[PDB]
Amino acid sequence: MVEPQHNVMQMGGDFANNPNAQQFIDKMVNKHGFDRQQLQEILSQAKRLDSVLRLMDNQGPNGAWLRYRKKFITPDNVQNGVVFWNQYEDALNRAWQVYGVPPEIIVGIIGVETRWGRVMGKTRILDALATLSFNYPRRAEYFSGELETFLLMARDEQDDPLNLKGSFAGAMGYGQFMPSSYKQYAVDFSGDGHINLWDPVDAIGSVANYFKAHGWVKGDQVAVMANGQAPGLPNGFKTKYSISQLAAAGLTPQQPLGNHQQASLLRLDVGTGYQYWYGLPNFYTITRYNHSTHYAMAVWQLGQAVALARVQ
Ligand code: NA
Repeated sequence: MVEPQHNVMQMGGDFANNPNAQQFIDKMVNKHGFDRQQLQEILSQAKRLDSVLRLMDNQGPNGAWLRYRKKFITPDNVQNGVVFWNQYEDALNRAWQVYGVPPEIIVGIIGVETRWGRVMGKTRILDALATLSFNYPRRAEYFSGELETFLLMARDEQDDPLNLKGSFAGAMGYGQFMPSSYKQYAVDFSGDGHINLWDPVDAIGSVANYFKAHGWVKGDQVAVMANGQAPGLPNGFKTKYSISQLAAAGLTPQQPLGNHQQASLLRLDVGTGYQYWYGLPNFYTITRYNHSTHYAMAVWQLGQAVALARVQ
């Protein structure tokens, strides 16, 4: 009947003679009460993916922003965005009321991440995380933490860990949440008692909670386009200047900045030249989802484009 298999101490597969995998199993057993043989059975099926390793290693004016923008802001995407917003309008409104994060932002994030559930990833999360945890020294500690959390997530949401698919880095569902984001920020927004990253309502609430947790200020401006050029100052989402310094550099805001006394200097390559912007706190909050000026601007503008297409 019950097969303890205490003597089955050597698992097979791609991670068979991997010390990192052995240490990881020990940690799960010691810290979380996992069973060594059960975990060995799961990991013996995990695959070491060369592609996952290659991709993690891989990471004017010439119209740079224009090229990035058109990857996301197209008639098909805007139209699908309108369909998603209308379909989940109650959840979006509820997220706005509870977290202070507007529908255009949530719709923009989910659109850029997975085209509203159409492209959620084809790689088994277990394979990606095991590969990065056991055969990638550079970020092994980070990924081992993600694998630990993933296995705990599967246990708690009662998922077979081998059945879940996602990105080459282990990101999941509509919002491409990493396991650590599920742990710290995902919420049961549907009200069914579970937190399902593949449930659009749970994903909407989870993205909203992630935003509020990272400082989203309800009703505050994201960024304000500037008139003028500031070629002498370094730019990017990580920069920080007083409004006074930006003025001395030749900039004026197109919309009043209210009480904001500092801003990042964003510069978008529009082909014919450069378009400068005053980046406000909420813009930086968007970059907390993906550290990129282009990403945050695409998320924001896609959401704006969808909001406008809904009005028509
Ligand atoms: Na739920």
